[PDB]
Amino acid sequence: SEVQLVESGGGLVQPGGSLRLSSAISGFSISSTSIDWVRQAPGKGLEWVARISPSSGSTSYADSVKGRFTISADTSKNTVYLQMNSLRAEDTAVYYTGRVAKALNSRSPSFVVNTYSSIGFDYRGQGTLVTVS
Amino acid sequence: HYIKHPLQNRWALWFFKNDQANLRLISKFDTVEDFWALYNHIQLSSNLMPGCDYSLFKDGIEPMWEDEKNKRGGRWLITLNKQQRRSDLDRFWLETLLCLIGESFDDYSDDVCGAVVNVRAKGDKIAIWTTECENREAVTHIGRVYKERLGLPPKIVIGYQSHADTATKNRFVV
Repeated sequence: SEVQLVESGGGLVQPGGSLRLSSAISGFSISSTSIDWVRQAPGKGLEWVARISPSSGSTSYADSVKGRFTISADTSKNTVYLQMNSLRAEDTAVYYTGRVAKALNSRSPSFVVNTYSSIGFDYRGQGTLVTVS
Repeated sequence: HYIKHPLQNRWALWFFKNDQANLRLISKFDTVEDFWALYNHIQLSSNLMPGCDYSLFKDGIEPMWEDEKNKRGGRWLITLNKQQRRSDLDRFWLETLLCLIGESFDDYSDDVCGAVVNVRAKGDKIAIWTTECENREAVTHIGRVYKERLGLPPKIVIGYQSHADTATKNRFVV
């Protein structure tokens, strides 16, 4: 339908602080596919954060965020969340939700994002900013 | 409301059948979304009728030798046997499409004119066309980058042919 991915919850935090990001998705059900959080650090490439397949509730995290970040979903509201704790300079970036293109969903999200970057996503939002200082 | 992600260049997807009137524009696109929209609604290369070509070329470049941005150019050729039609053809073509629209050749992306997939009875071919076949630096870099992205062993050797040589032997190998 009229597809939409709207990220929010981003802002300014002190080192060690915590935030919850939201993404309200329209035009396709989040249980039809896997949704990816990805971030862009200042003047550096697109970095995969976490994946969620709400159909099964299966998830996976980048080694950089394991233990600190949690991906979740409210299937009734068609919204995905990212709970972030113990934030630091490493985590300062704009955060996007994106759907990896059909033809590429056989390959891992770490590969799709490192190799194809922005062009791996058939849909991706304009993102929300997270600054740590 | 939804904001599309623009590509660095406007691209045109062509279809060719053997005997200007033989060559047809499928669609043009200049965003990541409009590309995937096209790719998901056109037949795979593996399912095309023998003696037919798909080609992706930058906007304003005809996918023909005699085009002025192709005249002094050449191509990196990938040669596929009959068995590889099912396993590698469709995969190697999408990797070529993504390479081009992704501007994946650093300083030498402006040398890339487009890419061609040939669907033939004897054996299928994929080629990236560049603009100057005497530019050792630009051609050699585009070759190494391409060969890696396809995931071919170092022992597998690919050649670069001038279009002037083909219109009758490689200028480079990598």
